Amino acid sequence: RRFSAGM
Amino acid sequence: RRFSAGM
Amino acid sequence: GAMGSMERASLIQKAKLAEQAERYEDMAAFMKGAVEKGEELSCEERNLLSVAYKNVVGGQRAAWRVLSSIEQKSNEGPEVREYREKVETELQGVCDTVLGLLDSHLIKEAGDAESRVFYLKMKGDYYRYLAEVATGDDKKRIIDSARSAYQEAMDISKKEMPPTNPIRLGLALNFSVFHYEIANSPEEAISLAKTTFDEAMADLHTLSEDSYKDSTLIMQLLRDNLTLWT
Amino acid sequence: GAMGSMERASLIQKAKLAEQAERYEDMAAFMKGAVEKGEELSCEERNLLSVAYKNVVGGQRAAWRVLSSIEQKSNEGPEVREYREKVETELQGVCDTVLGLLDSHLIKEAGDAESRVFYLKMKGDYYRYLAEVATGDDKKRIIDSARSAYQEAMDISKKEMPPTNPIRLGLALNFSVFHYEIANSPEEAISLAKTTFDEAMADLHTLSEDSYKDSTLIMQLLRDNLTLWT
Ligand SMILES: N=C(N)c1cc(-c2ccccc2)c(CNC(=O)c2cccc3c2OCC3)s1
Ligand SMILES: N=C(N)c1cc(-c2ccccc2)c(CNC(=O)c2cccc3c2OCC3)s1
Ligand SMILES: [Cl-]
Ligand SMILES: [Cl-]
Repeated sequence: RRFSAGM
Repeated sequence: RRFSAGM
Repeated sequence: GAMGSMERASLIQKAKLAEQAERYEDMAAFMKGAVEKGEELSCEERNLLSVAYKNVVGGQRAAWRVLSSIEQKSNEGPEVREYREKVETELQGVCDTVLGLLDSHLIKEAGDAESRVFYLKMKGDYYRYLAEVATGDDKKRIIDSARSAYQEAMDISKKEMPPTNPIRLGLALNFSVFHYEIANSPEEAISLAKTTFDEAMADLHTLSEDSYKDSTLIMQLLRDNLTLWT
Repeated sequence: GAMGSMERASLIQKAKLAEQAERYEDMAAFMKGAVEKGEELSCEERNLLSVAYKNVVGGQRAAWRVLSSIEQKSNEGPEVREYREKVETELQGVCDTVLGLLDSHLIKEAGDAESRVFYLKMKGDYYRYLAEVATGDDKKRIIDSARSAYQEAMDISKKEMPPTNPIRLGLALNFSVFHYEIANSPEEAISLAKTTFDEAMADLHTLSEDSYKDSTLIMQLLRDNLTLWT
């Protein structure tokens, strides 16, 4: 699963 | 930490 | 109850969905609604009830322990105490809700050993969670209420269930934790864990491969506690 | 607001406690109360706001995806759709609350680049979460609202912040995810991630060891997405 900033 | 049944 | 307009079967279906979604507060609300329909619960339904509230109260207990430790360190403004109290009050409310479901009217309608022992173990468990945070005039009575529920469950389970029964094993495990850290009876805790483990061991030969896996999983928790305690 | 009677400083202190206790709904309620006091937020306070709502909405999004998948499989009674709708509605309510805090009045009072870019990124993020579940007459407008907030944040960050700034990097990361999976613009997503990574690389030499660690942590997320996408 792709990363976004909060993760 | 000791185990109880639910864990 | 906010779940009074939903069908029993839909509440059970949605509890299973909420478990898959890791939405345990929803799961508990759905299972509370199912209980309040007034019918007895099946084995599977009892497990859904147990899993839901175990996860809800488990998050609260873990938070309470973090906050209590911080509070203790700070006693070696009012905000830490206030927030620990807030979490504690919410936790007590959950325990009171569960105990209310057991008293109105799950236990009195439970005649079979598997259901009656399950519910009496749960009653002991939720009085034990109340005892973990108790400090005032009623703490001794809270402790004795947990003990009394566990004891009745033990008496039935010893008469009516084989020593490898997973409900019997989980009951003994939790009663042993009660002895160790609530009742300040570590020797009783160790003796119960050892006797439970040894009598289950000697009964494993009667089991199917699946039952064997079920029982030995819980036996391993007994063993791990004995290793921590000795 | 239920937090109107609590001091601002106590709300911030309790938000930090709730983070330590992993009580993120409480954390968000405390930070909402702090915002509603009407003062601007510090860097640390902005991060507490962001962490609290990220964890709340993150649990809801993860649950929604589980339920949506189950619902899809079941279309290859009404309970699955109903429960997915319940979670979706709760999620939308959280996004609306956050967007309401940004519009009343965090963004208009934010003059510094670090605060204005932080809040505009958040506005893009929460419209993006709305877009993840959107299907009706307003989905295109929801998508354009996310794009518009991200774009203004990008314009400011490029003028006012170095290419290694962690807020700038996290903004570009999330705008690139927006392009990839919301706007159906995977080439734009890849181009933005690569250009952001390369320009940050060339600026690392200006940084302290601590800042270097901060920036390269987020660069690694850009790289990992590029590896997934190419
Ligand atoms: N939804 C859930 N979480 C469950 C649904 C059912 C279920 C019950 C009957 C019929 C169908 C399903 C569960 C049954 N018990 C366990 O998993 C479990 C836990 C601890 C120890 C043991 C266990 O099994 C026996 C040994 S758990
Ligand atoms: N309570 C919390 N969770 C935090 C408190 C503070 C804080 C801020 C200012 C002063 C004191 C504390 C935080 C600061 N930023 C991060 O951690 C962070 C996250 C992503 C990327 C980067 C980050 O740092 C710069 C690079 S996070
Ligand atoms: Cl509080
Ligand atoms: Cl529902």
